[PDB]
Amino acid sequence: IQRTPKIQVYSRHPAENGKSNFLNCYVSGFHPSDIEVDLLKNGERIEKVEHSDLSFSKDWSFYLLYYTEFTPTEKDEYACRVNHVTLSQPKIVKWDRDM
Amino acid sequence: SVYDFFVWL
Amino acid sequence: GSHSMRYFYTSMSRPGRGEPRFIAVGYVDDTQFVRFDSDAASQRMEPRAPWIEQEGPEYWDRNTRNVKAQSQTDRVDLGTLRGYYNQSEAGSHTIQRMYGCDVGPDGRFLRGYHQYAYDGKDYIALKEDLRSWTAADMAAQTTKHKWEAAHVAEQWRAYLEGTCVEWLRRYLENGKETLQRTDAPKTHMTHHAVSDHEATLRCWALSFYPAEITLTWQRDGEDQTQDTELVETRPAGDGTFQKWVAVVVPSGQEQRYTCHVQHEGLPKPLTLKW
Repeated sequence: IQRTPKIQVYSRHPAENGKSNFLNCYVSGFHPSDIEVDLLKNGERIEKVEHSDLSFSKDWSFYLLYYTEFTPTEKDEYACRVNHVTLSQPKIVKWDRDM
Repeated sequence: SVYDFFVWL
Repeated sequence: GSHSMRYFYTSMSRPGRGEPRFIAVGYVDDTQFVRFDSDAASQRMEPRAPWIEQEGPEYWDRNTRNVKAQSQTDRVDLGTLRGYYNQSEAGSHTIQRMYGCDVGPDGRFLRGYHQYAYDGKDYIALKEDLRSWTAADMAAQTTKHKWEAAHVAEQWRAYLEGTCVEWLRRYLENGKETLQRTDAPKTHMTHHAVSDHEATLRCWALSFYPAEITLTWQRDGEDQTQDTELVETRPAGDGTFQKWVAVVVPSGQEQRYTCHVQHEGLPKPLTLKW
């Protein structure tokens, strides 16, 4: 079987401009485990993104947290790009500090 | 601590 | 209260690109505490929570050797499964194994678990009595008869009722300042203008542990579900969790709405008003 990833993009702490934070992209519910996840800043790949160790849920589907420290501003746009075998094209989810 | 015996399918 | 320990093993074949990748992670409740990655340079089981760091070299050698051996026997099992399902050697496949134990507040054995999956589908599992197996198809039924004849269930039961429980108690005691603590959620509300006629109230729960939580809306005391959105609980990345629930309301009626937060870390549930 194949399962498409759920995606949430969010900050570790509530955003405040100029204040140091972490940008998170949480992908879950996917199978198989091969997945491409990039964090974008103003439309360009962010260099050094770490991730949690691969684990899985009760239904055997996988989950991973990708993250990087960042300093959010009024105008800088962030997003998470995810591609997976279940996807015809990469899914891009914008970061919204409200969510 | 993980299990430590040998069993194959 | 009650507690669990779980290990999750994953092997992923990659024909033409070397040996399969093996990963192991271990959890106590909602806290990850070890990891092994066959692709990593260390080739060691590694600490992922501070309270496990106090274990000596014997612990780390043994755990490393054991999961290393698993990565190796997994490669044999992958070959066996490929034969069972008449699959070519060109495709990539996955095996997953989950096992562990639950104890109650008194630290005594409650139940044990051991389940196995191939390509995301159930293959074989130990029944809850830890004395027999359930197989998902005839390939797995072949494994079942083999493991029955070899009394494999007895080996698992000895581990799950003995070793697994004994280590879980030790971890709970050593990591008690965190594992046996609750972090109550830090809650707040935001308000967002949807249109001129409507607005969104969003009720937040942040920095909480364990992950279990319930967020609901009421309107003049009546439970509300229509026009609500509840996101899946997500990791903050620091060991704690986050969640929010939102509701769309007619502008001017914000005051009718209350957000209710239930969590183990709260002596009584919270009620938030805008």
